[PDB]
Amino acid sequence: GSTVPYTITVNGTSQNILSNLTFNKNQNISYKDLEGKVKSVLESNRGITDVDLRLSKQAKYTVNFKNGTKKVIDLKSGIYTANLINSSDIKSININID
Repeated sequence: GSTVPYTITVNGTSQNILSNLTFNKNQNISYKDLEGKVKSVLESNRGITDVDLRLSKQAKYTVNFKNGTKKVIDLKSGIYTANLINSSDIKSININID
């Protein structure tokens, strides 16, 4: 549907990941949904597993919206905001591990 650019930065690596996540256009998704997509590329691109996220000092991602607002999420947390956000409002995502 739509392509959302993202980066993955890890304190244990000089070279950062720069790629695109695919979403269905104009679809409402939860932060739990977004977590699944973020965790998948973390494991595929950097070999960072759920175990590694738990063992990290800090694991988070920032969703930047087209209107200039943003939301920072702690990847270790199991508490999510009913947050239903629309896929088409996402501008970019920055993922950061320790």
